[PDB]
Amino acid sequence: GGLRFGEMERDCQISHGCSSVLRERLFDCSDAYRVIVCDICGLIAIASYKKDSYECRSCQNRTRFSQVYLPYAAKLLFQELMSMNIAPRLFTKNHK
Amino acid sequence: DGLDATLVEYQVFDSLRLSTKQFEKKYRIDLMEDRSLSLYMENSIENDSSVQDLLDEEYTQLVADRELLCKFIFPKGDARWPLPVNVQRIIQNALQIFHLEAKKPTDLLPSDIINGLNELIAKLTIFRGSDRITRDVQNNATLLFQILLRSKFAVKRVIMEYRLNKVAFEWIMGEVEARFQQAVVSPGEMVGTLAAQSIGEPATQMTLNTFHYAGVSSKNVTLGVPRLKEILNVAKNIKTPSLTIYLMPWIAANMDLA
Amino acid sequence: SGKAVAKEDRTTTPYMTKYERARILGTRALQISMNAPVLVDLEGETDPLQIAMKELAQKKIPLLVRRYLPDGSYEDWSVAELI
Amino acid sequence: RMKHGTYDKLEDDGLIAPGTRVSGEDIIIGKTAPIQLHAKRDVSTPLRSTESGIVDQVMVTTNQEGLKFVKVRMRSTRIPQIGDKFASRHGQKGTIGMTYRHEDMPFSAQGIVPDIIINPHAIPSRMTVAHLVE
Amino acid sequence: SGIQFSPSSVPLRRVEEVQFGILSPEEIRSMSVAKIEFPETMDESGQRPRVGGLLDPRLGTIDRQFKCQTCGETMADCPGHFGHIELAKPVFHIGFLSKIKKILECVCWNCGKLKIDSSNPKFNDTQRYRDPKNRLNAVWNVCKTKMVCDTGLSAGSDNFDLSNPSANMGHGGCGAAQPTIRKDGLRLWGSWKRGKDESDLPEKRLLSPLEVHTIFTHISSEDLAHLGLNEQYARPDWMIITVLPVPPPSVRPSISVDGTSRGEDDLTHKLSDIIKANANVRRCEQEGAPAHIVSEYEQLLQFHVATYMDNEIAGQPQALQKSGRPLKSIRARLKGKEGRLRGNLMGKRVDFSARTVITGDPNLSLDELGVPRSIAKTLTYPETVTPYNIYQLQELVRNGPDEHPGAKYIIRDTGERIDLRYHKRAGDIPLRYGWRVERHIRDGDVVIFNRQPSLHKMSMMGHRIRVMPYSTFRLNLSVTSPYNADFDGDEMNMHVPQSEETRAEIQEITMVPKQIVSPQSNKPVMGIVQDTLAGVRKFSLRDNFLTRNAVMNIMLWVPDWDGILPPPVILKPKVLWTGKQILSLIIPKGINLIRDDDKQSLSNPTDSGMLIENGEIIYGVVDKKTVGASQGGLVHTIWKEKGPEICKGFFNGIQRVVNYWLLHNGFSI
Amino acid sequence: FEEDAAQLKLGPEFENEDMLTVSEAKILIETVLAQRARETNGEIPMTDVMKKTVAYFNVFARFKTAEATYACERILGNRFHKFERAQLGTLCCEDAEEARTLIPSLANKIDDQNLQGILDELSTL
Amino acid sequence: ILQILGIEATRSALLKELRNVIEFDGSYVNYRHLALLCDVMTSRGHLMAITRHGINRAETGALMRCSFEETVEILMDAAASGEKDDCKGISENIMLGQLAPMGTGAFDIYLDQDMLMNYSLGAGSGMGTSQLPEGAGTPYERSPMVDSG
Amino acid sequence: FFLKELSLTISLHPSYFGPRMQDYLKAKLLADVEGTCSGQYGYIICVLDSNTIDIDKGRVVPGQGFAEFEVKYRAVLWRPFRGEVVDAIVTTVNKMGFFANIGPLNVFVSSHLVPPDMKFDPTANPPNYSGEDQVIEKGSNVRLKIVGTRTDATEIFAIATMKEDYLGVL
Repeated sequence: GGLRFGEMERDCQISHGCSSVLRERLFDCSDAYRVIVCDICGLIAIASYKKDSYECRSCQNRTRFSQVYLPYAAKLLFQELMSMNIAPRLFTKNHK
Repeated sequence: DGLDATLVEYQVFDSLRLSTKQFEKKYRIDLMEDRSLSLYMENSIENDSSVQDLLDEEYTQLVADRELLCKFIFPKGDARWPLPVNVQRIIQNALQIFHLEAKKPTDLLPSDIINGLNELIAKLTIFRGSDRITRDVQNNATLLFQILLRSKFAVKRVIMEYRLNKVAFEWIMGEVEARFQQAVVSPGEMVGTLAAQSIGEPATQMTLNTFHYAGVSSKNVTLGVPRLKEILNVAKNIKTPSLTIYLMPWIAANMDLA
Repeated sequence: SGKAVAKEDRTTTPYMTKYERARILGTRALQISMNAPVLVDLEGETDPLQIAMKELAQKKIPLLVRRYLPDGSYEDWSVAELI
Repeated sequence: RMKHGTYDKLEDDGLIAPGTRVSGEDIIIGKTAPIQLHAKRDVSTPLRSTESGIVDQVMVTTNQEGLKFVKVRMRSTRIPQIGDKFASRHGQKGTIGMTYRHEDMPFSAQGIVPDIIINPHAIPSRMTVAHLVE
Repeated sequence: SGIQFSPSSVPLRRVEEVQFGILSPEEIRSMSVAKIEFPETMDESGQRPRVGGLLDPRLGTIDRQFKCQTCGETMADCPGHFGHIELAKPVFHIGFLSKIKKILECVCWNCGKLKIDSSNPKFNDTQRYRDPKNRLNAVWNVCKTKMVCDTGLSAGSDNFDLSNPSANMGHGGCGAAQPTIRKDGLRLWGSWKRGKDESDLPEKRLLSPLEVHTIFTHISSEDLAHLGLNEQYARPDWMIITVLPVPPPSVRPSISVDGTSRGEDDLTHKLSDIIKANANVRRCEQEGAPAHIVSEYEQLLQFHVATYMDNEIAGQPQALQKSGRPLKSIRARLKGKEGRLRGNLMGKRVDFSARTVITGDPNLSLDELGVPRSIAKTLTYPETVTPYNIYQLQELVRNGPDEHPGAKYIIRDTGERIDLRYHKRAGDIPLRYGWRVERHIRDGDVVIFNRQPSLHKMSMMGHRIRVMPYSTFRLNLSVTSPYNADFDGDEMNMHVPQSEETRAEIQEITMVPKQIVSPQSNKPVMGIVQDTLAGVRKFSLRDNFLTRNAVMNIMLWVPDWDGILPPPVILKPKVLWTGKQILSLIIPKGINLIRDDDKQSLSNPTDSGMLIENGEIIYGVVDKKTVGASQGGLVHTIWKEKGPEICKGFFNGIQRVVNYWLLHNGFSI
Repeated sequence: FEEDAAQLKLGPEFENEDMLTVSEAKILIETVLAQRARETNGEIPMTDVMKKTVAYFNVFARFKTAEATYACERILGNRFHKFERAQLGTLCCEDAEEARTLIPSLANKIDDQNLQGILDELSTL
Repeated sequence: ILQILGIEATRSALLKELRNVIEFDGSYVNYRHLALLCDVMTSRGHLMAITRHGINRAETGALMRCSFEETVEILMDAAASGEKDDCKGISENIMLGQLAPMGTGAFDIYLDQDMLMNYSLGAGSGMGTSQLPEGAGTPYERSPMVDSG
Repeated sequence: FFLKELSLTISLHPSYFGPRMQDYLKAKLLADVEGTCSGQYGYIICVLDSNTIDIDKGRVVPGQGFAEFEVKYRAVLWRPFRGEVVDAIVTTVNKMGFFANIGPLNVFVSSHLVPPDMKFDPTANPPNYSGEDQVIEKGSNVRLKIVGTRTDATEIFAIATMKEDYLGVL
């Protein structure tokens, strides 16, 4: 595999109106990837999803956190941005 | 419009390309050496009872008439336009469901069909609600669909042409109401995406043709597709910049004057 | 910035939208599929969705719909309310 | 490392002998590259599952280079199946839609039976009166 | 949404806002938890271990046997751990460099105080009369006209304030400034004139980074905002790199010619080349000597840290790594093409899909799609264990993944996959009452089918599988028009849904049935076409009678039959049925049509026109005029009264009755 | 940022909140437990936090009674500073000079005479 | 026409000039979708063109634009200004995996607990084994009050 | 000790929709918050269930099938702050300091923070710190003045002294 889900293709779900099919065939059926974001400066943490240890060597956080679904696709880009010294803060809900 | 493109059927306005002379011979009614309907009023005439009726008959036409003049004043000459809910059909088939031929005159009443509408046009709402003044966007967001329902259900029409009865009529105005609200688009929705896609397919159908084969030609020249981009690009240099200018006349309707 | 709207002065259309039906049935499907309290006499089905549809027909299904307005306000509708 | 062999089909030579019925992801040659119990790697080439059938013949010669050099060829009959392409010499790109046995087909009247039968709507629009003439 | 190591912990809360800021040296250092002093790292310690400041510390693991402290496990679930790379050698920055260069004249060196005054109240006010991120235009205009200072800030004089003081004039105090600048290759040059006693024009005279940064840092806080800057996110003093961050391998690549070998990319490599050129420059700090020659090697960090960003910044650098070929930079991957952007973010391949050659079949309902077992035996389609399934669902597993009515994989509470293949293949393992199990596909069971290129809304519509043999997709001829593609050996893709919440979308909204009328034209998009159509005419003729002999036979399609055999139209010597009769059978009851073609009279006059009543025709002859995507088309008219189905059945009846007629009527040319 | 002692200083929300009393706190806890028991199978683990409190609360029962608390409440009244209040009712004894020492934030907040009168009432309570 | 008639005038001009592009001959016309393209063009005053990129606008941050391509610069520039993206976008949105407001994602759902509560019908003991007692809830005990005090 | 209003989200599962959810939500809340501690609010003694229990929401999750029920509740919490004087209960006495104990929090009184009148006696029956008649053993609540507090892993820990007037044996 796999197949191929063109730009063309996606523009057609949108016509019908399938939020969920769309979301399923792009952020699930390909890159099902989850990461954990700091609430102040929205960035990858020192997450462990085992010993509930998150911690943040910067904003000094250990209690305030939120989780985000992103494609490893997305992941790379945000990371690749870090190398260009720019910080896409993912300011989630009130967790801002 | 306010409606979902996908549920619509081009329709026709009988009441348009008609001579005033024959217009009157379809909707207008009076007691002046007429009273021909009484032959249909069966069963039950009244007869004529006391005022009221005589008065409803000229009030219906006051509005069926403010509709004949406007349009036009808005539409060139065409008549075929796409409206929601095929009315010309809800009546046939409808004269299949109940049948009843000329032999059976109408168990209705001129004071009903007129109430019939007023109560079931005001059931066709698509902008909610009132919220006064917000009822305006609605009164004329269906204004076109409306002049239909006073042209195919105006009084003289339901007793001269295709005699109806309480049950039939009550059922007709049923499907309409229903087929209408079932035709209201969205919310949702994405009206641009779908619409945009449909606009692209059409161009592709032209491009080829505009070239096919195909000459060879002169004057009016312009071309299709190849031009599209020009319009979207709002570019100054649009090959065929053309421009059509009309006259009066005069001047002119002649020739040598022109 | 929400605002919430009066369950008494509702604006939007009383009928249930092409898209909603599709989302509700989608939602209960997952619910029941996840062993959930089914709210209508089990006809004897197997399909977590074909069952949800049995529910919808009888308007005996939970879930409500919050319709966000442009303002930022919303409205809540009950499956039994809708049409 | 290497699983889902099976190497049970290689000779003492580490190469297969024609014409051993090979299918699946079966393997046909074997490699080894030095680095307890160490060390032998595996840079050997398997066989794409999508293929099957027996093994025509293998040819082991020498390269220069300066080592050994093997080539394996396997044959795989292919019959017509619904979905295969056929076309005449006039651009009647066709595909098989069905395979009727002898009785069903219009045995007439000579009485032979059509070997294949195309549909009449692939004529008038594609004007290809040559197909006819032929 | 699926599973992801039942992380639980931090609830969830989807991303709601995205804040685009500008990394800062201070932050870059804090965030990073590694060192990086072994420039030419690469585990070059003489063994196959690692350290110190490249692979390990920590960083994010690269193989299985590894729990890169800090999280895990590997290789996934463990994101890259960015890290700082000190510096201590003022470095440039192409990209952000361009902007910093344009500014020149937004504070003047070195007092660092906005050029404008007050002021000049219009100039300053005008620049503000424009949203942020744009006022730049005003600044640039002032710089081109600037080149000198004045007194000293707007300090009263006369002194007062109530409400004062003004008391001012102008733009602070100092001098400048006074020398403009131009871009020559990768260097900055400026002239210094007044004048009339000695100066300089366009020839030479450079600057530096350490100098600029210093001036910026001095910039007044109320000044940092005066411009399109953010004293919280974007800070000019950030345009200069000092702690250059280091992305985790996860963002980079590797390789291993197993065995002996294991080169990397490629790419990255350069990164190591830069530390090689930095450590050799930092050690000379105590010198001193040759000093003037030390700057020649400093110019190399100015190039490497650039090639790493913009291989070809339009200067003629080369950035040759191997055989004089651009050094795969970071900006290359972003906007390829041939990479992300339009390949990893817009159009992504995907899974749980398949495709093959299509074929015709006259015998499937419209919303039907023949799925070859070969594929059905490899899809899914999870499906949680309902209390309604346990018994039914179990049978599948006990069957096997090699038996259509079987399954693959069994998912449990902990999130562990019990591969039914070689792995399992036994262990009664009854079956939990809340876990999940992946089955094969079987009976619509909806799934969506598209054709590249998919222009129309309906190039992706949803069918119901099941399930035939032979390796192509059987689909329904009357559905070929929407896919503008014949059987020239075409391929069409299938995308299977998973979650039971999408299965619902592509059932209730998108369905060959509820898609037989696109709003493009509020006209139908599918209709009787090809042989079933040619057939209709040659059978709707009133020249074609049906022998009582069948009739019967052909009545077994409808497919929903009253059971009652239609009252014969001919009771004369033989009992005969008209071709219109039994045809009007497969049309719904109570649809009317008055086609009225060209020439048509009170008479017949000669099967001219068309007209149906209580779902029975009586007039003229059926052709494309009426069973094709026509305006007031018959197809249109039952759709639309009474919705798809028996609507959906219409195509099944005629496209089944007639095909059956034609089979024994023969037709050809 | 904020890690002082004061002098009344620190978190704003916490400052705003009213410091619950010891005896009264225990009473409320007791009440809460009674409401929970209203339909219990038996057991209800008290973890480790409960044990400690149960001891400290009883070892500091400055009002071993349901009315004692009310009496105390009656005696009090003027807020002044939630903290200071709960603190004064948690310590006890006795003279003014001592009050300031323990709660320097009282500086020029309240007089003396009054304080003495309150202490006498508590000792007798 | 925009410079010498109305802006409203010029919309009608588009509508007409697009019909004349896809109608001659026999062409799939819908007044609705044609209508929409026009309003989008003449909905912000000036004539916003639609060149290979998407109306050269810029009011929905970058994230969105980055979709219209080509990215790069945009981010390299917008970054130097911290441009907030309400992410009310639809391509910006299908970028993050958050569920997009594509019609069937343009609303949320909750639960009608009310129905489950009063739900069709349809007591007070505690001594059938559970050493503990009860009695519905009226054995002589209050609550609040004390708390208020 | 404080009586405050706190929030907490309960993520319920389809299996427990039934007709008495309200009860479930309340039962889950008590279990998740009671006994917990944070640096921000401290030890969550207990929740004042009943009357003071609001149940808003909730919105079901798209890809999960679980609904999130926001809950506002009143609780009794025990948060300490530098400068506060409290009565504590001595637990252990070692030549390293005084391992007191107030409620659920552990307070350590470094020997260096103890008057020079309390010499350490290890020979005395039970290791203690007398003077000075006053004898502080493993059974004598002392008064201390929190000097500094810390929060490491939701847990809180601070140091107290006995240097001021009116501190010490109680």
